[PDB]
Amino acid sequence: MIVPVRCFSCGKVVGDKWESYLNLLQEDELDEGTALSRLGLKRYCCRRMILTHVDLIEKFLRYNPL
Amino acid sequence: LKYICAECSSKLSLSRTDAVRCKDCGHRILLKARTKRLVQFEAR
Amino acid sequence: EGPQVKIREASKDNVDFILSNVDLAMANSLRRVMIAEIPTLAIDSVEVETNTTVLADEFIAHRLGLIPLQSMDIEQLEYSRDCFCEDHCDKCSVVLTLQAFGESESTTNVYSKDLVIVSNLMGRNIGHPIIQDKEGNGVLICKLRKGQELKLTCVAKKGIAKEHAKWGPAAAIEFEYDPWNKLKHTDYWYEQDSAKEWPQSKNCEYEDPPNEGDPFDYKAQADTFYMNVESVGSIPVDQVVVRGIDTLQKKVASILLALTQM
Amino acid sequence: MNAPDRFELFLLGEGESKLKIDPDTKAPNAVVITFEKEDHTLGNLIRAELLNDRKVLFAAYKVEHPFFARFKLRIQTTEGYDPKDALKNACNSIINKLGALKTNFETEWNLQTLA
Ligand SMILES: [Zn+2]
Ligand SMILES: [Zn+2]
Ligand SMILES: [Zn+2]
Repeated sequence: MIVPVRCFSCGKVVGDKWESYLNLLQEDELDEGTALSRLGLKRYCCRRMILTHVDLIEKFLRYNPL
Repeated sequence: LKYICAECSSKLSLSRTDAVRCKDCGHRILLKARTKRLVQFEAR
Repeated sequence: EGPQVKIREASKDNVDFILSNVDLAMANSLRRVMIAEIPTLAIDSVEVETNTTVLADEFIAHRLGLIPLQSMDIEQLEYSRDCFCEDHCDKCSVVLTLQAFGESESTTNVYSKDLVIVSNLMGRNIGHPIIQDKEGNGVLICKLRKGQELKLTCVAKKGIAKEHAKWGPAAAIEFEYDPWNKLKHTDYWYEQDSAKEWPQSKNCEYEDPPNEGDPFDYKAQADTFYMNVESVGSIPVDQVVVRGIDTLQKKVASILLALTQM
Repeated sequence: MNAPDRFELFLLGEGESKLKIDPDTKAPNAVVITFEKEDHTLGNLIRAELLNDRKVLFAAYKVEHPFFARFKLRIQTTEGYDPKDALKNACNSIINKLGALKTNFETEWNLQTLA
């Protein structure tokens, strides 16, 4: 699944931030709590979704349909 | 274009017995070709 | 004149300010109007010409429905509702179109910056999906590999936040009054000390400490509120505050004219 | 099949008014009003400012059931002074106060935008 659009609690758009939050952890070697802080999500209702969302979409995507 | 059968995009256009085992594939399960008809949704 | 206002700080996306010489119902109703009643534009109905992807169709619909849209000029057009036309004229709606292809060997993403305006835009600044980051991509929709196709026809309409959270600009709100609890509208659960066991408000220093020993100022009354508005970005924040005050007064004037006409 | 959707949540009375003007029979000069397609975001404001006015004697609103977007409001006041006049005075006060607020806000917003 993708990241959600739009945090359920608050409403701020999330989903632009996903691959950014990834490459904050790939090459920048950064601690993730500070990564979300530097990403700029200071309330925590927004913060839970990026921190807990799992990405099943690529595990789906590694089939070969049609 | 009426049937799929496989990972191949073999548009069989089947009437009867035109190698349901499609030529580029091997399959014999014959999946069935999502429509061209226009569909409606509702993004409420 | 009346209800004075003081700006603490401002940005592209959030307003933080002080509101005085006002009553509690006034402030709270402003809050609720501002969270529920602002008209805007959002994508509403969608026609799948062709889907192939893993991702499911009503996901594509629902996740479409949540992309914020440019709505400066929202007042220029009118509701589909009230419109003289039928079936989405240019003077009540706008049309969106998406195209995707599994081109590369790698997975290809479909960002919001790919859907394009099609119909007559008639020179009013409407509908362009907001790009908040500095890397061009909008918000992610869907991923594809090498054979999947999307062909989407989309229609946006007016809508307001009351019947769906699509049409919200609000996205968050903050609210605070009497940070020192001088009005005694609460008392603190505790086990040793209220003062030690609770963190001080950030807005404490804006008012003096309660002077420690003076009797209970019973005749006083709540004032001097503390707001922080933070829009999603479909519309600038000054616009959302001013439009909320405008639509609240429009509501009240409507009830007044209804009464006079009765 | 006949369960209502959110169209009836705020769309004003279809083949219907916006409000009823029904006289109470239990106290002198009392009238109940039934607004509909509205809720607390209105009602609390009108009740509070009308109570802030001094000539009235009673003002309270309730919503019946959160399944329905209607709510009631009861006003009584001393003699001579009409409750409908009280309500229209209250609405005038509201429009004038928050128009002032709006003005004030654009002034300070333009000021805060540097230069
Ligand atoms: Zn949130
Ligand atoms: Zn095959
Ligand atoms: Zn129209």
